[PDB]
Amino acid sequence: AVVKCKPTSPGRRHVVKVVNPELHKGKPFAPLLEKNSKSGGRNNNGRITTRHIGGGHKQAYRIVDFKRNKDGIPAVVERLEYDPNRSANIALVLYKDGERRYILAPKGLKAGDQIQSGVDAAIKPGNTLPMRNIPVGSTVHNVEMKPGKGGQLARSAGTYVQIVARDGAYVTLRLRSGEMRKVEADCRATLGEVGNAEHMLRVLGKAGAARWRGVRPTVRGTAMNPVDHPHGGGEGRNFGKHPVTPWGVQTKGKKTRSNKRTDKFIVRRRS
Amino acid sequence: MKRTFQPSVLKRNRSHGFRARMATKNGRQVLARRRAKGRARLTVSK
RNA sequence: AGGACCGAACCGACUAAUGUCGAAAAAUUAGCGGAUGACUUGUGGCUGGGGGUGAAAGGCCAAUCAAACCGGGAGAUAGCU
RNA sequence: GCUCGCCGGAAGACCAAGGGUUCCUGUCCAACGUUAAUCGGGGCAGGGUGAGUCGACCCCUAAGGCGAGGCCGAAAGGCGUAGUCGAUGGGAAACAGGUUAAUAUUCCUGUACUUGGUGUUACUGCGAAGGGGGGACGGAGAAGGCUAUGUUGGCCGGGCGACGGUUGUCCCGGUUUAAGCGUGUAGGCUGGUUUUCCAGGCAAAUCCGGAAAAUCAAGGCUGAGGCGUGAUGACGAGGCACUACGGUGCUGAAGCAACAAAUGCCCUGCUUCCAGGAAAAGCCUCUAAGCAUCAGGUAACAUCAAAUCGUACCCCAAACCGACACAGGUGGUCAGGUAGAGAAUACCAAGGCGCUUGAGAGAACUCGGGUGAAGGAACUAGGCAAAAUGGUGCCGUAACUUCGGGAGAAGGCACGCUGAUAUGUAGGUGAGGUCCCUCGCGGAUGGAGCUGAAAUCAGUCGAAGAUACCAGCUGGCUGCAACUGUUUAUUAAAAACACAGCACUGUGCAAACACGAAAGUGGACGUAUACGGUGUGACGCCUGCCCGGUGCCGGAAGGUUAAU
RNA sequence: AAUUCCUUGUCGGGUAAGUUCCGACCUGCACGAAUGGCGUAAUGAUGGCCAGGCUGUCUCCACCCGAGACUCAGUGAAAUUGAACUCGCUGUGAAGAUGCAGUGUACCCGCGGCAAGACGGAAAGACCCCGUGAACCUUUACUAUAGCUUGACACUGAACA
RNA sequence: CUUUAAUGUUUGAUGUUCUAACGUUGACCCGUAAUCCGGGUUGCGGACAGUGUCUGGUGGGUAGUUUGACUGGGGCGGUC
RNA sequence: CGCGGGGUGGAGCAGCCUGGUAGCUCGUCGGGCUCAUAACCCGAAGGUCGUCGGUUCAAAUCCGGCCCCCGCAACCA
Ligand SMILES: *C(=O)[C@H](CCSC)NC=O
Repeated sequence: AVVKCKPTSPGRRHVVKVVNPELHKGKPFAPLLEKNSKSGGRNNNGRITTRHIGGGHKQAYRIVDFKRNKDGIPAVVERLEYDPNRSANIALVLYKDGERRYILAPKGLKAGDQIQSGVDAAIKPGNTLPMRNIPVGSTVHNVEMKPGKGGQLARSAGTYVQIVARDGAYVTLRLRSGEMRKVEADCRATLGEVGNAEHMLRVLGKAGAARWRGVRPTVRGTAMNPVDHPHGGGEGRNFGKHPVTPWGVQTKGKKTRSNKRTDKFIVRRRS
Repeated sequence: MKRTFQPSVLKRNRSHGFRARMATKNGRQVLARRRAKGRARLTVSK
């Protein structure tokens, strides 16, 4: 929820947290935990490929189901756990046969509901079925690109895709960004919007928060020396050189989109 | 003041040991230079 | 609870004096700041030369950096001494 | 040998790391030592470093290295799969006492424990490169219960005193004892037992997971410390026998209690918060291919084995790193008494040193300090430096404010000792005995003893009672920056950077971008409430007009236009 | 005003006295809205300023305490250095004389201090200038260029409209 | 001659459809106790994409260099 | 105090570059419309080209001096 904090100390003033008394207070389900080694933006070649990344509280990758292959087997949600990898929340589902497995948590579903998948499966939040068996207009999250690929669209705390057109062997979706793209019909997705929409209002407060969050300080270009950033230079705030990235690449308006292998799928550019 | 050289047998070895040198083309090349000049403390190990 | 307060260990380096062919190629003496954190530290890895790293000074990379060290071009060139 | 002074959260005692014989004995004093030198970390000769249990080696993994094939690349070579290395982590096992010129948890004595080979024997379904459990885990907080250790008392032994008193409720010292085994407590976790079935766990499963029955109530797991035992053994103050007079041979009393109490242990707990907190094997359990006469497995007992390397000394320094016997730097552990909140600080303990030039003289001048008449910033770039303030408790405390502050605002007052209150209080710990008992380390009660705040009252001492060390200077106007923080190692710490927050813009996943001839990685095991780039830099009010020029994006008629 | 040259602008406050400080005046040489504007509690080893306290900073220093400085003993350096029988003065001089001319003055040598000179020691001046020197950095200087992007051919086909 | 006609002829321009090259950082299987790689089935794509030679443009991201002399010191000015 | 540019009816600006020919808006004057003014309409006047001096057939113009006005410079030790 949108909980406010008290200004006892500086830095503690502006803090506002999304604190929920629904999330399981205990440790996670052991058979679904793997270590995830962090590297501060460093590739195999040793260098730093992406800036700003480093530090951060240690994590453990919770394995999640995306493809949700198992179908026709009713399952009940045991509990709602917290995962420091997604902005969403994960639910520790319990299949009828005993195969415990994690899934992304949809909208206000709670620990105890029964959800299933398949093609027989009914139209209810958390349920999964191919979209060609789903009505035009309804909104769906956790959308799959290719049959069997897994589900790669709108799965970040609140995002949700809306089905738009019945194009024969194709279906068309309005993506959260606004862009509208034809995806293959036979793919599968899960009804309802991703929960934790309130994640919008999480305000960190003190700079420190971002540090353990995992991000490092950002240094503006015009403070660097010319020899480092294209902006650089100046006897104190001199400028006027068409803002670019630290690679001379034009920023603040520059279409970099160039695939050509996928123009066939994208109907109308993002709005 | 913390003067530069900090002693470490282990670090010194993996970095400049015989097997460390013998590992790569350049290292093998380096040794060949020492051999002809007739140096005695060829590598530094033990 | 707190990048919360006073304050040793610990880390830091504002001021003053001594030193300035030193006790010492940056310390001592008296005061000083932080001191549960963006903290500090041992051990071991990883990144490398127009390249690395950088809470960015053009600071640092073995007392050496607006382009390191060593060997080699190479007895470079020098209308100057 | 005798006094004296200094450290004592060390200037002490153990280790790593690193040194590499500096250890110890005899012996020499040319050179080394900032002086002499008989001395020495100096030369020379010799001696010294004993391990099934400490550590390494070894089993097993993290970051990361290497990498059969393989993908890729002018060669060289790059990355990476199966694997195989890699501790700073996990995994079996010893404690006490004595002994040397130097070694000891290694040697001797007593007393144990651990992992395997083989065999005898009573028995029994065993079995993986496989499945499951286990290993296996964050920050902060709060006490509860203990021990180290200490204080006091009792006891034992010794003394009665260089100058007044001192058989006394008087003075000095000791008052010690492990691991292991038994015992299973304070306290913590979790409800157990049997039967049937199962689309789950790449196969299989009696194991785990799930679903129902029925059934029983407590079972089981974990776990400090205490009490026995180890131990009618050792240590043991000081005598007794001899002194090579350095020490040695023998001998040997008391050996208990109460309380205070840790940052150590229970606790690789409980509560709680968010930032959501390794891996693998050992170990336990269960099956597959296979083997059933066996083989193997479990338990008792006997026998045998535990290899190899390190082990001396230094280790906050004269031996490491700084060119030196250098005021410097160097991770972890143990850390006593009085006073004190305290690991500050002062004086002391054990233990260790007086810093490897000295002896005088007592001038200016310099350095470190003490004090100063009256005035009290007139000094000066500037109150630079000094002085000054300083503690506990209680009363009391503004403007402005984001309502938390400001605030310890400011400013004051009271603090020693002695007795009484009260032949020591409140409070804490708590034996005897009695009652009970599901019987032991038990449940209540009961209160001796012991320890011991804070306060009031009266008297008294001095100039001064937070007397020493230790220990805020305060207030008002104002610029800049929100704020803790970061930064020019070695003249600049700031108004510079960062920062949460805001805006713009890019990016629909084989993402944009980035490293890279390439493969492949990072981004992200994320997917627009996401990620990158840029610019301002909390919060409050708010953010105007200009598309001429530059740049960016959208457009397509015509002109112009490459290779062909 | 961290911005105002003229300027110590003008008025007022604070002062015996105020080129700084504080509040206003607009005459903004040459502020101004996200290279943000105006405020703002709290914080600051921050800049400026005022008052109180407090004092050797000072008026204007005095005494004492210690470590050197000084003497005796041992050990024992360093920068520097053409040669020296190495005075003042007026002038002269490559234009600032211990050394030249004239004149004055001065017995030979040590010790403890003081720094005016010996254009004193130290570093082939970093400021200035020069060289058809070098080095990095800049852009709508030049010429190329990785990358991005456009088209044609090959990889690369087949049928209809 | 102007620009008209129907049939073949030499090709072009796009638009649709198909698949057999090629892509596949989609599914399952085998090598194989293997998230690498290759092979094989099936799906999605599909002559586009992507790559090589040639070529226009962009291109201080990057590199090599130029940027005069006299001058009552140098710059600015003026000048050759 | 050097360098660049300008000065034109009562006001602000054109034309100056290449010498002959000076224009635009406002302002003024007279008439009309209105009860009167503004507004609006009609018609007309008004210039020494900063001043003096040159070259030329002739100078606002092209050259020079002086005056004024605006802007920039007036730095490095
Ligand atoms: C000029 O300012 C120059 C500066 C010398 S800094 C050593 N002055 C010369 O006298």
